[PDB]
Amino acid sequence: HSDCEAAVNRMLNLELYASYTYSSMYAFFDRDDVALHNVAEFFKEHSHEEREHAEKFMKYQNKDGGRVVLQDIKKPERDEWGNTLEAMQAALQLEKTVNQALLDLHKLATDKVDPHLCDFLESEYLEEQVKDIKRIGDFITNLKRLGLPENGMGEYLFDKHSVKES
Amino acid sequence: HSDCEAAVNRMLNLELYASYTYSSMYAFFDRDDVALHNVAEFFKEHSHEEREHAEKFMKYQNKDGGRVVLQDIKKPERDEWGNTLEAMQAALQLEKTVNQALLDLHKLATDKVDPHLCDFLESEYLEEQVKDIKRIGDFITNLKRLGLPENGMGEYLFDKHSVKES
Amino acid sequence: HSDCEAAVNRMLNLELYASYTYSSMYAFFDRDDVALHNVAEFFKEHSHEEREHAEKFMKYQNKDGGRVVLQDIKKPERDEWGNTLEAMQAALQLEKTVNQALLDLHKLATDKVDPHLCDFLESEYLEEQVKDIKRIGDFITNLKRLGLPENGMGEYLFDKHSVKES
Amino acid sequence: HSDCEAAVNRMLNLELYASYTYSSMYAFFDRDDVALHNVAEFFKEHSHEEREHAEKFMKYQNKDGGRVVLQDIKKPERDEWGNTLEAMQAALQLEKTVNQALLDLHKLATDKVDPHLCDFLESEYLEEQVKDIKRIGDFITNLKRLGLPENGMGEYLFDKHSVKES
Amino acid sequence: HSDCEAAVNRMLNLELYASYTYSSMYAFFDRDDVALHNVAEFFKEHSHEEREHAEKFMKYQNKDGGRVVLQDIKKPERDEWGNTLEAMQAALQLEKTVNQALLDLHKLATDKVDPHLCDFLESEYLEEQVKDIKRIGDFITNLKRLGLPENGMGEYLFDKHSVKES
Amino acid sequence: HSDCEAAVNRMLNLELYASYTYSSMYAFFDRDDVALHNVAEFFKEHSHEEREHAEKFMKYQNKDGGRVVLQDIKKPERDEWGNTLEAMQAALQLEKTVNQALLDLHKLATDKVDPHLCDFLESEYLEEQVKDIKRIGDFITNLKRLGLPENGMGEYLFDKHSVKES
Ligand SMILES: [Cl-]
Ligand SMILES: [Cl-]
Ligand SMILES: [Cl-]
Ligand SMILES: [Cl-]
Ligand SMILES: [Cl-]
Ligand SMILES: [Cl-]
Ligand SMILES: [Cl-]
Ligand SMILES: [Cl-]
Ligand SMILES: [Cl-]
Ligand SMILES: [Cl-]
Ligand SMILES: [Cl-]
Ligand SMILES: [Cl-]
Ligand SMILES: [Cl-]
Ligand SMILES: [Cl-]
Ligand SMILES: [Cl-]
Ligand SMILES: [Cl-]
Ligand SMILES: [Cl-]
Ligand SMILES: [Cl-]
Ligand SMILES: [Cl-]
Ligand SMILES: [Cl-]
Ligand SMILES: [Cl-]
Ligand SMILES: [Cl-]
Ligand SMILES: [Cl-]
Ligand SMILES: [Cl-]
Ligand SMILES: [Cl-]
Ligand SMILES: [Cl-]
Ligand SMILES: [Cl-]
Ligand SMILES: [Cl-]
Ligand SMILES: [Cl-]
Ligand SMILES: [Cl-]
Ligand SMILES: [Cl-]
Ligand SMILES: [Cl-]
Ligand SMILES: [Cl-]
Ligand SMILES: [Cl-]
Ligand SMILES: [Cl-]
Ligand SMILES: [Cl-]
Ligand SMILES: [Cl-]
Ligand SMILES: [Cl-]
Ligand SMILES: [Cl-]
Ligand SMILES: [Cl-]
Ligand SMILES: [Cl-]
Ligand SMILES: [Cl-]
Ligand SMILES: [Cl-]
Ligand SMILES: [Cl-]
Ligand SMILES: [Mg+2]
Ligand SMILES: [Mg+2]
Ligand SMILES: [Mg+2]
Ligand SMILES: [Mg+2]
Ligand SMILES: [Mg+2]
Ligand SMILES: [Mg+2]
Ligand SMILES: [Mg+2]
Ligand SMILES: [Mg+2]
Ligand SMILES: [Mg+2]
Ligand SMILES: [Mg+2]
Ligand SMILES: [Mg+2]
Ligand SMILES: [Mg+2]
Ligand SMILES: [Mg+2]
Ligand SMILES: [Mg+2]
Ligand SMILES: [Mg+2]
Ligand SMILES: [Mg+2]
Ligand SMILES: [Mg+2]
Ligand SMILES: [Mg+2]
Ligand SMILES: [Mg+2]
Ligand SMILES: [Mg+2]
Ligand SMILES: [Mg+2]
Ligand SMILES: [Mg+2]
Ligand SMILES: [Mg+2]
Ligand SMILES: [Mg+2]
Ligand SMILES: [Mg+2]
Ligand SMILES: [Mg+2]
Ligand SMILES: [Mg+2]
Ligand SMILES: [Mg+2]
Ligand SMILES: [Mg+2]
Ligand SMILES: [Mg+2]
Ligand SMILES: [Mg+2]
Ligand SMILES: [Mg+2]
Ligand SMILES: [Mg+2]
Ligand SMILES: [Mg+2]
Ligand SMILES: [Mg+2]
Ligand SMILES: [Mg+2]
Ligand SMILES: [Mg+2]
Ligand SMILES: [Mg+2]
Ligand SMILES: [Mg+2]
Ligand SMILES: [Mg+2]
Repeated sequence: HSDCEAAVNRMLNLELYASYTYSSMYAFFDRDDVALHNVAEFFKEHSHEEREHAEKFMKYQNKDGGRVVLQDIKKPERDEWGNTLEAMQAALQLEKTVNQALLDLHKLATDKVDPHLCDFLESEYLEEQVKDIKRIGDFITNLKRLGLPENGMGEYLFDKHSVKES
Repeated sequence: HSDCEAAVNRMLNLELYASYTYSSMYAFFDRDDVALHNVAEFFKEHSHEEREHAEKFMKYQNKDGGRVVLQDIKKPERDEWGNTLEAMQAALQLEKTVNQALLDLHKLATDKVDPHLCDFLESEYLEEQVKDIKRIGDFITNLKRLGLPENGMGEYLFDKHSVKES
Repeated sequence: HSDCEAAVNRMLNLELYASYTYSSMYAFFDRDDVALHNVAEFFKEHSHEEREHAEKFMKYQNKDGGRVVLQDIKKPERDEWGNTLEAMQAALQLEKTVNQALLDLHKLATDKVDPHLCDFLESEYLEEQVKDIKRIGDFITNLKRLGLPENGMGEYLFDKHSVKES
Repeated sequence: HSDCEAAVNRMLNLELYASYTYSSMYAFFDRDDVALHNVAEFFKEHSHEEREHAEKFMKYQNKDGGRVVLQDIKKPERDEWGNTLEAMQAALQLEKTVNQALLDLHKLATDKVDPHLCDFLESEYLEEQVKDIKRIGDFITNLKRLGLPENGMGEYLFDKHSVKES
Repeated sequence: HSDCEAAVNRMLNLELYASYTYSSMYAFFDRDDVALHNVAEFFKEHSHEEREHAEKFMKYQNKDGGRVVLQDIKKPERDEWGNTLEAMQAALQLEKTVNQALLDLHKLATDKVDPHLCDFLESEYLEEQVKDIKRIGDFITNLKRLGLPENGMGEYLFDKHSVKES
Repeated sequence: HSDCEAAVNRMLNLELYASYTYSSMYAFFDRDDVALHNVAEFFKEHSHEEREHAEKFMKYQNKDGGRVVLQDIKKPERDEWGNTLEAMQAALQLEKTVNQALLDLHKLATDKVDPHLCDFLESEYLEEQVKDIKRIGDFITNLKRLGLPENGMGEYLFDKHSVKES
């Protein structure tokens, strides 16, 4: 019946949503008419990370004596992702949406005088999110430099050099 | 536009649904007023397996030249799972529901003369499912023998002996 | 002459009090007419942890340029602890009492604009306390399930399975 | 209801008292305006030893079929310890006070024809105490030789050479 | 154009200033008419630490999407440092000046509702600074005890025993 | 009061200036809208080298019986560096400026009949500088060949192939 308790359930749902969107990006880049497998695997890894982030909120809820209450995991906003630049731009926005949600949870915890929840967020979530935003930003800058979307050689090269070989 | 292609997308959605239900069972058994941690971890492992099973269907779809099309992952049917017997009975039914879906996909593949899809299902899915159904059945029999739901000592003992220590 | 300085001295005293209560629980479970040695050793380990927590506050005080000022360590509230359920219920309440004291120190540090002290508490104390509260809660639930206090077989079994073998 | 049983409880209380005094000496020497860290760590180790000596009496009481009965642990006689010479002189007196208590327990055990308790004391306590008294005596002689309290160079040197480096 | 962004640039400049002052202290103690090489190396290590602390703020600025803007690194306040006591007293004041700047940045971040920056400071800066202040304080106390500035034997001994051998 | 002594102090200041400029180039290439991390790390390494070169002059001054006298470290000439070609061209000019200063010091040492200083410069500085000038020259030629500044694919490729992976 707690506002933080409900907020955490919402946050867990959002992490699950983010994981599913990344999974969609993985599937797209794996397609035979897309076929950027390093880019695919980058998004697969991000999907697994976000699911791990959801499971951490489940654990926190239970340690906190709250109840985990699950809702539908909504499908991603798109069925196809265009190319590496468009997908990275959507990822950036997704990470920012998750970041603002985290920051909103932190403001709630602050108002509710819940320093344990403030620390949890600061220690387990906020800096990972700053890192992911920076790295995706950096990728977008490079994709622009490489001439996306028009420059297919540049897109091919990004897949080889910018993302780890899978 | 393929019937097998759509069927595979449906199957992938069902695997994701099954994974989410298991995740719910994990969260429940982790609760401070439930507190059967081996049972919790058993269901967590099943959730991870079902997600892996979804990802295999994504890979198959793409290798097949189909398109992965995602839908909402519906929340589990219950928010709380009663006890170890009730949760295992629900797991049994979930596994049977997934099994019948797999078998229905197999009948479709058979009609569509798709031996590759028939083999995929037979080699990667059907026997795992027979194993999971047997093991859950066996657990139910033991939980009954142990006096569930009334016998809380028996439920405690099941957690110690029947499921691997986490 | 600082309010945080005095508060820290009080907190150190409380940690020492908590350690002593745990030591009493250890001694009780070691008795020849109690004789639950795993349960005894669980409480002995908690006593050593709380003493370590007191010593950390001494170190903090000194690094902070404050003065460690000691008071009497009051004897535990009880001379005998009933059984494993009663002892765990008292431990739960003790952990909650220490937790509220920590949280009160944190509110003081927050008012006094002492982020270093806020971090200390958040990084070294608050999450350990959430863990201990969860684990004791979980034990109480299990002890209830096992039929305590009446079910001596259940109490025997708890000692074997729930607490680490000493 | 035993005289030896009560005597042991008193002895355990005294060991706990001695440990707490040593802990106070540790805290003092750690202070930023005292800052003799080897001397601090020497007294910290003595505090841990005395606590171990208390726990041995708890074990003995329980093996003996007696009951451990705890009382308040009184705060040390001083809040500040002067310097290394004054602290060592107080330690010497504390060790002698504990030694006389042990010897008094031994006389009681002798009167009560309790050779097991006599052996316990002789084998686990009396010789450790002779060693500690000798070593502190030896330190006092050296601190005098070094010109304490006036000779701060001598006090600095004692910390470097006489007590183990921490 | 951010107040935190400018504040971080100022903080980075101050860290660079602190590093340069330490470098000056290193050079002084290396002189043939000063010749306290352990003391020299202590200040050299502190200079390298402060430069590392500046580079961390550059990294933070960039991850934060701000711009690193550099200003002149002002020369140290003194060209010569007297002796080990005077140098340590100046170091103490320098560390306190850096600490107050950090704490002021933290107050700004708090007002601007920037918990990520609050955590950064608390996790990477504030406790290191408490440690450095304590250790220098402790050194000053010892240098006083050793008879500085008049007691050149004491100063020689400090170099041998208090600071690590280089 | 020596001309070589003052000259060395000037030289040390210039090395510190050069290190700071390189640090600025590092920060620029790390930016989210620049994002050439290998190029960033190349300039970071050059900054650390130049600081090491300053510290060597401090050591030389002191061994020589001179006094290290520090001045302000002036901020770099630019706040932003354009792109990899512009930054390399500025680095080339910076290295040449340091080289001419070294050569001027050498002429002074030669006039002052200071073969030890001549050797120092020849053995520790002049050949490193010839190497750095060659390597930066070579980079400029390649950046031109790659089509800088207009060819962003070429700039991306330079970062991958020409500078070591960080
Ligand atoms: Cl709400
Ligand atoms: Cl709330
Ligand atoms: Cl939701
Ligand atoms: Cl995680
Ligand atoms: Cl779409
Ligand atoms: Cl954001
Ligand atoms: Cl890149
Ligand atoms: Cl269909
Ligand atoms: Cl078909
Ligand atoms: Cl579906
Ligand atoms: Cl699988
Ligand atoms: Cl329900
Ligand atoms: Cl079935
Ligand atoms: Cl079984
Ligand atoms: Cl107060
Ligand atoms: Cl205060
Ligand atoms: Cl108190
Ligand atoms: Cl601890
Ligand atoms: Cl009682
Ligand atoms: Cl609480
Ligand atoms: Cl349990
Ligand atoms: Cl008596
Ligand atoms: Cl007796
Ligand atoms: Cl007593
Ligand atoms: Cl012992
Ligand atoms: Cl006193
Ligand atoms: Cl004696
Ligand atoms: Cl001695
Ligand atoms: Cl400002
Ligand atoms: Cl701001
Ligand atoms: Cl500035
Ligand atoms: Cl650092
Ligand atoms: Cl001066
Ligand atoms: Cl300060
Ligand atoms: Cl010596
Ligand atoms: Cl020595
Ligand atoms: Cl010292
Ligand atoms: Cl000149
Ligand atoms: Cl000259
Ligand atoms: Cl100059
Ligand atoms: Cl060098
Ligand atoms: Cl500029
Ligand atoms: Cl040149
Ligand atoms: Cl090249
Ligand atoms: Mg909470
Ligand atoms: Mg919808
Ligand atoms: Mg939100
Ligand atoms: Mg606040
Ligand atoms: Mg962190
Ligand atoms: Mg991440
Ligand atoms: Mg993220
Ligand atoms: Mg096919
Ligand atoms: Mg619904
Ligand atoms: Mg079906
Ligand atoms: Mg067949
Ligand atoms: Mg098979
Ligand atoms: Mg299976
Ligand atoms: Mg299954
Ligand atoms: Mg403080
Ligand atoms: Mg009382
Ligand atoms: Mg309180
Ligand atoms: Mg933590
Ligand atoms: Mg704990
Ligand atoms: Mg605790
Ligand atoms: Mg006896
Ligand atoms: Mg009193
Ligand atoms: Mg006595
Ligand atoms: Mg003996
Ligand atoms: Mg001893
Ligand atoms: Mg002793
Ligand atoms: Mg930020
Ligand atoms: Mg000036
Ligand atoms: Mg300031
Ligand atoms: Mg905070
Ligand atoms: Mg920390
Ligand atoms: Mg430090
Ligand atoms: Mg510092
Ligand atoms: Mg010379
Ligand atoms: Mg200027
Ligand atoms: Mg010149
Ligand atoms: Mg010549
Ligand atoms: Mg050479
Ligand atoms: Mg070089
Ligand atoms: Mg160079």
